[PDB]
Amino acid sequence: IANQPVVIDNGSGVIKAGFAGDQIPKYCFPNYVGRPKHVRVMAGALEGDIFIGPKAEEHRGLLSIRYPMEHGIVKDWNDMERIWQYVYSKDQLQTFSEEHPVLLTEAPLNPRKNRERAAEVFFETFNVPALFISMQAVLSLYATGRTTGVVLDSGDGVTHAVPIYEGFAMPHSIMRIDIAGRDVSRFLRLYLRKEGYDFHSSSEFEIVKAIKERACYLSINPQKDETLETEKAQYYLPDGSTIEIGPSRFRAPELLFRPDLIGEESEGIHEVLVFAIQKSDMDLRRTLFSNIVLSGGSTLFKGFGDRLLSEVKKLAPKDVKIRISAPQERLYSTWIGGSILASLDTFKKMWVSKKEYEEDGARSIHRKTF
Amino acid sequence: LNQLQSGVNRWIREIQKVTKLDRDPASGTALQEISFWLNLERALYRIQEKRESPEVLLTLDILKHGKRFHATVSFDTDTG
Amino acid sequence: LNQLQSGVNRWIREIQKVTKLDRDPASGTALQEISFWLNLERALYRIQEKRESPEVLLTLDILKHGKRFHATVSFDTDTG
Repeated sequence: IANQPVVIDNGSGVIKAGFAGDQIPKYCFPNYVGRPKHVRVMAGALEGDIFIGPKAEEHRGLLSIRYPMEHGIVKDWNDMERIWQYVYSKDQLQTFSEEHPVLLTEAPLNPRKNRERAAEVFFETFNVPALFISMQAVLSLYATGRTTGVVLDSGDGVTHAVPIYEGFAMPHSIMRIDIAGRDVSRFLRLYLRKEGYDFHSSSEFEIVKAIKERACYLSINPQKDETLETEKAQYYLPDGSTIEIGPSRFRAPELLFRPDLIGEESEGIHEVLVFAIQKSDMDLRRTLFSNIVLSGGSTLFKGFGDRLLSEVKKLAPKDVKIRISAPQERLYSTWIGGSILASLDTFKKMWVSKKEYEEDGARSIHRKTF
Repeated sequence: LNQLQSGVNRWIREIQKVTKLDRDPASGTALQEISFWLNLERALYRIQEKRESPEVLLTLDILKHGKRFHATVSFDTDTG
Repeated sequence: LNQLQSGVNRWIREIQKVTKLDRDPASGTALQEISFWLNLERALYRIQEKRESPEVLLTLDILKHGKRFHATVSFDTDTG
């Protein structure tokens, strides 16, 4: 037995952790590890050689940043162990790992080595009672309160469309593309270099991310916006110096709808959606087009909904009713879904037990993730 | 909304107390068996009649309109 | 200011007492040693609690305003 499971959405950009039952993720923080690059000389300096979460944020300039997982796959496992340990620290969730079960949400079509090594880390290092890998789309539909729809989740590291109908997921219809918000920020950094502002440093890159947050809009017509003159909105850097964006403001997020710009021959976000629906069977397509659920931080761009509606209308069959449902809490939809799922007593049946994992190993978790 | 949420939690716990009832086949007489099964069936039918009453449906509708899908999904599923 | 500095001197000495409790493990039972370490756990949290009390913080701010930087630095870092 155990008292309460802990829901941890380990998104590539931001990791969102809380207790099952809470309506909002109580502790969400950036998913990177910061280490001091400069020299410590004066005593009474900041303690610790590892900085995670908000403490990294107040002292961002001092630190060299390192993202542990890139396109939803953990390249550095020691850092991911450290951030998961931070999730149980006194700062966040102030509880022992061996006491509470855990629900982890991974991106679809990720490598098998990723999930099995993750289960290893939770079961040996943390000695959790029970673990359950989960799909983000199912949780998003749970949070919206829907058994049908197509979840188009575009997080920081990866974007993917999953069609689910009446609690059944068509696994062969799940489309994934690695182009996502972090790639948009890289593209924006390159354009900002072209405009003459350099952000080569690692800590600076978060400034580029904030610029993407504050002043970036997706035009309805990229070409008509391109020929016309921009507004050249200015953004104030943390020190006080200003930077003027202009044409890069809208050309940056257009990477999502045309991966040719960065140079990757992959499907655009609208192409991902329409291919996911069309890859399903005929009879469901209409209903799937009638139910589209938006998730992920990258969907919060100004004008994203309208541009996506225009694109899907162009690519969808004529006289079909498209209705894209964008909840207010898109960014935290997946965690809220994880909380809802964990709160159900049926969760008691899905998760893998520590004894079960020890007896069977990676086979058990591989069985009970799909 | 929080008050309605806690009320639905109470409803779900109470319903689970009745739905999850199970009798050891070996213990007691078969007369006790028939009494147990009929009593449980009557209790479930009474609970179902209460559940379809306009009050509970209204409560679920309010909770849905407030986007508090925890309680509504749990009530639709966890009760069994 | 000198009075408050002497008070800070007292405080750092008392905290050094608690932080530098090193027990000979040969002297006593296993229960005694584990109890000592658990009491040390709770005691150091209590010292963290006391350190954050408003009166002590006001004292430190006063010494800073009076520029008795030596006492404030010793309190902050040398306590161990």
